[PDB]
Amino acid sequence: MKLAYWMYAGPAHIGTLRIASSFKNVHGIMHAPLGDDYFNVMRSMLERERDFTPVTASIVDRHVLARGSQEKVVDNIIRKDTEEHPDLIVLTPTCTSSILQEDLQNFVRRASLSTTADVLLADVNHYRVNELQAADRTLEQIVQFYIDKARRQGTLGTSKTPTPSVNIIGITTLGFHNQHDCRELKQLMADLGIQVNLVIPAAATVHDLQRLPQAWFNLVPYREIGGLTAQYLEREFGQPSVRITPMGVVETARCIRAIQGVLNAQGAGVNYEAFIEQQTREVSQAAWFSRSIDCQNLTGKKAVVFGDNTHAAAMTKILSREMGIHVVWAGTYCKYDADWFRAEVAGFCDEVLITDDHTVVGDAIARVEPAAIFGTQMERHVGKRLNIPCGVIAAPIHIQDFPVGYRPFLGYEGTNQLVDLIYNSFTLGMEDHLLEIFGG
Amino acid sequence: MKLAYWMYAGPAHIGTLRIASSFKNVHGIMHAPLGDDYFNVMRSMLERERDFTPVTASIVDRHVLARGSQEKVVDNIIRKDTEEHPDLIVLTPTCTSSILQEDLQNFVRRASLSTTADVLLADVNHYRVNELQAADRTLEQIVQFYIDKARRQGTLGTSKTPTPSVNIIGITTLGFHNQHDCRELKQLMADLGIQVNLVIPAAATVHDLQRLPQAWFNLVPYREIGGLTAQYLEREFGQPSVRITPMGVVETARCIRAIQGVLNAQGAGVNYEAFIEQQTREVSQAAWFSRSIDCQNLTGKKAVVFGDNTHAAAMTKILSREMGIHVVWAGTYCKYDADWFRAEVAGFCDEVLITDDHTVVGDAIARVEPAAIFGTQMERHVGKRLNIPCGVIAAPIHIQDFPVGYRPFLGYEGTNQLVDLIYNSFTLGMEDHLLEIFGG
Amino acid sequence: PNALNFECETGNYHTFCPISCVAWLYQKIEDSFFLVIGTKTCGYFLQNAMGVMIFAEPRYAMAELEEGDISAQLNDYEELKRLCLEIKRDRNPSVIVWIGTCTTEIIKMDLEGLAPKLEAEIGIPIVVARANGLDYAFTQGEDTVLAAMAARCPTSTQYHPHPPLVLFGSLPDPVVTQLTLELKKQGIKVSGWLPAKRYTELPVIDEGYYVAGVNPFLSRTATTLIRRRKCQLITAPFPIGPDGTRTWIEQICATFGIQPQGLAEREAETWQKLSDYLELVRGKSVFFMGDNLLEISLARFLIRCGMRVLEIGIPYMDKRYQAAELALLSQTCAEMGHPLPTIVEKPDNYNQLQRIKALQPDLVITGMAHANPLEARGISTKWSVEFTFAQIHGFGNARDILELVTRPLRRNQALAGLGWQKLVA
Amino acid sequence: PNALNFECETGNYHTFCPISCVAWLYQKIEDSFFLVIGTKTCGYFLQNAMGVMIFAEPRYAMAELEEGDISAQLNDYEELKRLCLEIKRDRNPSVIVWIGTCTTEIIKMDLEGLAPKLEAEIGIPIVVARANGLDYAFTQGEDTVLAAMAARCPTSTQYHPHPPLVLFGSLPDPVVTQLTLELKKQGIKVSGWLPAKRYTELPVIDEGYYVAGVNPFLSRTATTLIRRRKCQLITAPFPIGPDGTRTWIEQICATFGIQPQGLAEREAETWQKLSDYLELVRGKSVFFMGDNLLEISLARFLIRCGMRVLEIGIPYMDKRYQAAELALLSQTCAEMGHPLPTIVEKPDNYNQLQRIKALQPDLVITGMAHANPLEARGISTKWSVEFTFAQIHGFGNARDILELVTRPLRRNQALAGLGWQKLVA
Ligand code: SF4
Ligand code: SF4
Repeated sequence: MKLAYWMYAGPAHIGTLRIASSFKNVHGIMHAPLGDDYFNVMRSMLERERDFTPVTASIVDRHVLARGSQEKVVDNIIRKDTEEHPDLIVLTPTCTSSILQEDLQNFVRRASLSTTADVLLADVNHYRVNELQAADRTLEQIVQFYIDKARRQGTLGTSKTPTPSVNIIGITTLGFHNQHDCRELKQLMADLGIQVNLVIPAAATVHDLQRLPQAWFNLVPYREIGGLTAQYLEREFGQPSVRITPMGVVETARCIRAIQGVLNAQGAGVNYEAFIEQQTREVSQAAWFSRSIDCQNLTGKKAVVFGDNTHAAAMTKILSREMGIHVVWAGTYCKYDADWFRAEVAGFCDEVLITDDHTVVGDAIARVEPAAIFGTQMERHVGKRLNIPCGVIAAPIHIQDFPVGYRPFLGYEGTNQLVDLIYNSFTLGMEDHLLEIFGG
Repeated sequence: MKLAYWMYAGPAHIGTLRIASSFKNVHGIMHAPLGDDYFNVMRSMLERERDFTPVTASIVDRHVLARGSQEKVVDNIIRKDTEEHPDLIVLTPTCTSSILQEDLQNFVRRASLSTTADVLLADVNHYRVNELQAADRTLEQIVQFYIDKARRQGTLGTSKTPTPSVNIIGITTLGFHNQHDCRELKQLMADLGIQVNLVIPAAATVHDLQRLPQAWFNLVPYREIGGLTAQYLEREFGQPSVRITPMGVVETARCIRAIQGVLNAQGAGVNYEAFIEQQTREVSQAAWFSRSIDCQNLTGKKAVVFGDNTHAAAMTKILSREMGIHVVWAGTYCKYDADWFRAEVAGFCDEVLITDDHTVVGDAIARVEPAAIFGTQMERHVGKRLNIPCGVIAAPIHIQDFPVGYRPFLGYEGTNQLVDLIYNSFTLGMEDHLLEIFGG
Repeated sequence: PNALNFECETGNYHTFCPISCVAWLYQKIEDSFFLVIGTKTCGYFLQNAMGVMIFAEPRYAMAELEEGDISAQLNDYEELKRLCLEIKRDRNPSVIVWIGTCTTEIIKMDLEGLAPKLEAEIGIPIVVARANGLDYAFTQGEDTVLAAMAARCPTSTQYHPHPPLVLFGSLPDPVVTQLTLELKKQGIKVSGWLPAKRYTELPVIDEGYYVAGVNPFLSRTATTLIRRRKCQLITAPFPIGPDGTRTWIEQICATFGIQPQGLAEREAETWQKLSDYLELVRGKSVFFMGDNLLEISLARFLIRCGMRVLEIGIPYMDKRYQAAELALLSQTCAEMGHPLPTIVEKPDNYNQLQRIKALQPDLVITGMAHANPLEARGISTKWSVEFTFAQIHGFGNARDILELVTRPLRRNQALAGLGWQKLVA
Repeated sequence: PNALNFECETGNYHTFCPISCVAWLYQKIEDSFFLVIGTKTCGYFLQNAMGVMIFAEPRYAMAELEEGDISAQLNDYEELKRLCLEIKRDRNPSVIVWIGTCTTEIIKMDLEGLAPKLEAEIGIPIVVARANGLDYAFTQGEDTVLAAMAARCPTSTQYHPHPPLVLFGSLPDPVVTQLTLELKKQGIKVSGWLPAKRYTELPVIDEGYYVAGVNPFLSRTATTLIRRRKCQLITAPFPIGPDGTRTWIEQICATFGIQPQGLAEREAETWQKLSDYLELVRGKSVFFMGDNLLEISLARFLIRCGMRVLEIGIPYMDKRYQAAELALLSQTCAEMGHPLPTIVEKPDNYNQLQRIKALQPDLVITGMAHANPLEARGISTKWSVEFTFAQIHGFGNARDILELVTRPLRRNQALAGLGWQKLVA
C-alpha cells in the first residue's frame, strides 16, 4: 500500500484505449464499474474531438460478483457490433477485471462467433504494466493478428515497393504533440524521396496492416510505443527499423544517416549528406542559434529535465550538446525502461534521477535551484511555487499542451520549436529577476 | 514640448532603414551624429541576423555645422559604393538632418555621378511622418524610380503572365511575424493555383521591380506598408489590388473572394468557394474552436485590444465575431490612420481608443479590468503589474516575439496560431484565479 | 389528471465516480483529510477530474493498493496504520475519512470494522464512507459521506418558538450565510448544518429535531437522520430557483405552523431581475441526459422559466425523498400547460443520443464526453458538472443558474451568420 | 625601449549615445530625476537600450521637442517650466538633471543659463550635462554628468593622518563598500564619493583635498576637480583586475607616504583562485574594437592573464588622465614579453572588420551590431557593454571579468565536435 496523489503514467487500460482510439472503426469495450469511462472525458477535452470516443463500458455492478461480468460482456460486444459495425472490437481489462479473474478469453472466443467484427482481448494486466507498456503491447498484438489473417487468407502482400518506402509506427491519440510529429515525419520522408507505406495506429485501417511488409523498413519515433511491433516485423520479414528519435539537430542527423545505411543495404544508392547540410544551415535555425550571442548567454546555466524516456533524453542532449547548458540532473518516470535512459543520457547530465514520485522530483528541484525546468505539468507547478520558469516537454499535459498551431517536437521544424521553448524559459526568468532588481 | 518615455512608433528614419534592409544590395546611409546607428543593434538582436546590417552613418560632428554634413556625405556614398558595390544606396535624413537643412538632394545628384550604385534620398521628414508612413513612402519611391528606369531603357516588361500571378507587397524587416506571414502567403497562392510574380521589399532585388506590371494584381497584407505602392501600380498599369488582410477565418475568406473577383474580371474562370469550405473545415481549426465548449466558456468575457491598425483591427474582429468575446475597447497608435481603424472596428467593440500615450492605455486597462489583454510589450507589462494575462499582437516587440518556430498570423495556419494565443491567455488567468481560490 | 411518467433504462451512461466528493468536501470540511483506498484507476480519475485543485496541496490522497494487498500477503490493518500515521504527522487533521472503493468491496476489506480499532490506537476519528462506482453516482458520494458523518454528530448531552432545525448538505459558506439569513427573515433558527466548516463543529442532533435537505441527492443522509438519529424530515422541494426557494421556505414554515410573511414579493423581484435571460430561454427545448441528481429540480425550474423539457435523465430517483420536488414539477407542468415529461432513471446514453438526434433539442444538458461531439453535430450543449459547483441555491443565485443555461444560447447569438454549425469529420 | 603606438582613424564606429548614462545614474542617484531634452530619435534609443528597466517606472523621461520648439514658436523656458513642474508633483526629486542633446546644441538652447533661473522659481536644483552624440561616447556621458555634479558638492563650510581623499565615479554600492573597505585595511579614510547614493549626500570638497578616479573615462570630472575645486589628482591605474587594484592602492598609499602593508599576498591569492579561467585564457588572442573607454585597462589586465592583444580600439584617449594606466600597460607588455600593441583612437569599424578578417583573433570584444555577424563567420565575440554594468572593480571582482571574457571560450568547449562554426548566408 502506497500513499500518493499524483502519477505520471496512468493505469494499464489507458494505453489500450489510446491504441483502440487511434485506429478507425476500432471500438474498445472496458469491463469496468460505472465511472471508469473518464477516458472519454479526457479524449474529448484535451484533443477537442469532433467525434464520439469509440469506447464503451460493459458495466460491472454487484450483479457481476454473481457470475455477472461475463454475460453482459458478450451482449455488449454484439450490441456494439451491430450499432457501430466496427472492424475490430477490443475487450479491455481493468483493475477490477483483474481481481474477478473471469474467463474473458472465452467470451471473446464466443462473442466473435456472433459478430461481424473481429474480437480481441487486450493482452494486458493492470498489476504488471502501465499505460505505455500496455499500448506498446496492444499495438503489436493487433499487427500480429492481422498479419496472421492475411497469411491464412493468401492476401499477405509480400513484395517490397519498387521505390524505397517506410512504415511510421507509434503515432498515438493523447500522445504529446503526436499529430504534429506525424505531419513533420511525412514531410521529411517526402523530402528524402521516400514513399510512406503506412502510418500506424493513428488514422490507419486494420485492412491496411497486411501492406506493412511492403515497406523497405520501419521508423519508430518514440521509445515507448511501437518497439514491440517493429521487432516482430524484423523477425518475420527481415524488416529493418530505425529507432532514433529525430528530435534535435544532432539526433535528427543520426536518424537520417541510419535510414541512409538501411536503404543502401538493400540497393537504394542514396546519399542524404547534402540534404542534412542544407536543412541544418537553411531550414533549422538551431545550429545558428548555438553560435549566436543569445545562446552564449546561456552557457553554464543550470537546468533540470524530467519526463518520459523519449523527450527527457532528447531534451537532455539538446541542452548539453547543442546549447552548452549545465543539466544538473535528468530523469524519467519510465522506471521499467530506466537502463535505456541512463545509457542515452550518460555524459549529458551530472546525475540521473529515476523515480515516479513527484515529491522526490520536487525536492530535487528545490535543492538544485536551476534557472529553468523542463518537465511535466507537475514540474511546471513546482516552478510556479518556486518562482522558476518551466517548459513542458512530456505528458501529464493539459489542454494548453494540445495546440492547433503547428508544434511538432520532431524533425527540422521541431528543432525550431525547441529553440523557442528553451530560449523563452530562460529569458522569462532572467527578465523577471531584472524587473525586481530594478523596481517592480 | 511633451514629456514621455515610451513610444509605440519610432522616428521616421526607422521606416526607411527597414525598407533599405529588406532588399538585397541596398545600403542605407544615415546623415546623423555618432550613436544614431542603434538600428543595427536592433536588427542584429531581434532578428538574430547572420549578416551585417547594410546601414552606415555619414557622421555629423561639430565640423558639420560649418558646411560639414555635406562633403563627407558625398565621400561616404562613394566609399560605400566601392567597398560594398550596392545596386542602390539610400541617403537617410534624421532629426538632425532635418534642422541643418542642407541640400541633400544635391549631394545625391552629385554622388550618383561618381557611383556605380543608384542613389536616392528618402522622401521623408522627421517632423511630419513616423516609422510606418516613412516606410510606406520609401517603398513607393523605389518602385517608381525603377519602373521609370525600365521605361526609359525599353526594358519595361509590360505583358501579363499567361497564368494568373500576383505581387505580394509590404513584407518587411523587423515587421511583426513578417517572415512567417510571407511563407504562409506564398503557400496560399500556391494552393489557389496563382504563380507568385514578385515579393517586395523582403529579399527582392531592385532589378526584379520591372517585372511588377506582369502580375495580374497585387496583394497588400498589412494596412500600414505598401498601400502607396499598390496604388501607383493601379494608376500606371490598371493593376488591381486586394487589401484585405487575411487574418482570422472570416477575413481570410474575404481576401480570397476578392482575389476571385479580380481575376475572373480579367478572364481567369475561377471559383475558390470549394477551397474556402475545405480549408475552413479541414485546415483551420478556428471554426471548430468557435463551436467547442472551450470557446463557449469564453462568451461574454471581457478583453481590450491595442496595437497597430492591421493587428488590432483583425484581433478585434476575431474576438467579437468569431469567439463571442466582449471587447470593451479596441485601440490603435496609428493616429494618422485613425479613421480607417474606427471604420474597421465599428460594431466590434463598445468604444474605440485612439492614442499613442501608453499611460492613457494603461489607465484604460485598470478601469475596465478585462480577463485578458491583447496589445504590445508595454500592455504585457501592464498585465504583469495588474495580474492580467496578455497576448502580444503588435510591435514594440522583444526577442521572444521573433520565434524561429513557424508562427504566421495570416492565412489558414495563422488562424490556428491565434486560437492558441487567445485560448492560452484566457485560460492562464482563469487557472491562476482558481489556484489562489483553492490554496496557492 | 395524468401524472409524471417514470422509465428505467440499462444504467449505461457517463457520470463522475462518487469518490469525486472528496474534491468539494475536503474544500468544505477544513480540518478533514480524505484517504481514498483504491487503485491507480481511481487515482487517475481524481488527478484529472479535480483539475487545478490537484496542484493546491489538497487534503486528499489515494491509499494505492499493491498486488500484495489484493492477495493479503500484506496485512491491511498494518498498512492503514503506517500511512494514517504519516497523515497525522504532516497534516494533524481532526478527522480522516476513508473512502471505500470498488476494489475494497470485491476483496471484502472490513473498513467499518478496522476503523474503530485504528481510531483508538491513533487518537483521530476515522469515518468510513463506502462511496464506489459499484453502487453510486457522482453527487451520491456526498450522501454516503454525510450519512456516515451523521453518526458522529454530538448529542444534546429574534426567532419564533419552533423546535431545533438542522439542515444537511454541503454548500459553499456564502450560500449557507444567504440561506440561513433567508430563514432568519421568517423567524426560523438554524441550530446547525450537517457538514459544518470544521469536523470539530458538527451540530448537535438530539431525538426530536427537525431536518431538511438542501440538495436532491441526499437520500441516505435523510434516511439516516430519521432512523438512526430520530429526527422529523420536512420533505420539501429544494431551494434551487426562486420558485424552489420560496416553496422550500413555505414548506418549512408550514411544518412549524408559520405564515410565510413577505415573500410573494421577494420572488417577483427575483424573476423581474431575470427578464433578459427569460427572453432567451422562452420557448426553447432542453434535454437532460442524466448525471448528477439535480435534474428533477432544474427541469422544474426551467419549465417555470418557459422552456420545453423533452427528457429528464437521472442516475437514481428517490420518490420518497424528492416527493415534494416531484409534486412541484407536475404542478408546474399544469400551470404552464407543459405536457408531463418523462423521467428516465439509469438511462442509456447511446439510446439517448438517438433520441437527441431525432428531437434536435435547443439545449442538451450533458457531460464532457458527449459535448464536443454534439456541438460538432450542431446540437448546443451545456456541460452538466458546472451545476454542481456554481452557486445555485436561494434567491440570489437563480441568476447564476440562468447564466449557466443561457451560456450556449448567448454564444449562438454572438456567432450567428457564419454557416458552420454542423461540421463533423 | 620602444613604446606604445597610438593611431587615430575616421571616428566611424558603433557605441552607445552618452545619454545612456541616465540608465545607470538614475539607478545610482536614488532621489534624482533625469530629463533628457531631445527628440524621438533619442527616446527610441533609450527605450530600447535600457531593455527591461524601461518597465520599472524609471526616474527618467524625454522632454520631446516639437516643430514649434525648433522654430521658437514655443517659448523654451516656459516649456521646461510646465514639465519640470509635473516632475516635481509626481516624483518630488531632490535634483533634476538636464541632459543636453544634439538638437539642443544645433538650435543653441541656453540650458546652462535657463537652469539657474528655473531652479530659483521652482525650489529644486537643476544640473545641466551636455551629453550628446555630437561630442562624446557612451560612458563619457557619466563624465559630463559627474563634472556638472562636482560644482554642486558642498564645501568644508582607525586610519593614518592623510588629508581628505574623495573618490569619483559611479559604482554599484556593493563595489563601493568593497573598495572603501579595501583602503580601510591600509589605513586610508574615504571622506566621500562623487556621486553618492542620494544627491543630498554629495561629499564635501574643499581646496586641498585629494581625488582619485576609479574609471578610465572620467577625464572631464578629474579636470574639473583640479581646476574648479582646487584638488590634487592622484593619477593611478584603475582597480580593474587584481594587478589594477594593487597598483591603484600602492599609488594612493605612495601619494600619502604609506608603505602598502600585506597585499603581495592578497594579489597572489586572487590570481590563484583564477587558475581555471587562466588555463582557458592562456595564449589566445583578443581584439578590442573600441566602444566604452575601459579598453586600455582591460587589455592591460588580459595581457597579465596571458593573452595576446592584437588591437586596442578606443573612442577617446586621455593620455594625461590614463597616464599611469598607460604606464602599467607598457610595463606589463615588457614583463610578459608581449609586443606593444597599438591603440586605435576613433577607429573605423569597417576597416577593423577587414583587420579582424585578416587576423582571425580568438576573441573579438565588440558591440551587438557586429557580434552575430561575426559569430556566423566563425569569429568568437564578447559583447562589450556587459563590461560596463557587471561588477569588475577590486580584488573580489577579477573573477567576474574573466567569467565575462571566457564565456564565449566556454561555449566553444561545450559545443566542440559539431562542424558548423562558419555558416553565413
Ligand atoms: S469506479 Fe471504482 S474503480 Fe473506478 S474510480 Fe471509481 S472507485 Fe475507483
Ligand atoms: S546622438 Fe544625439 S540625437 Fe542621437 S540619440 Fe544621441 S542625443 Fe539623441
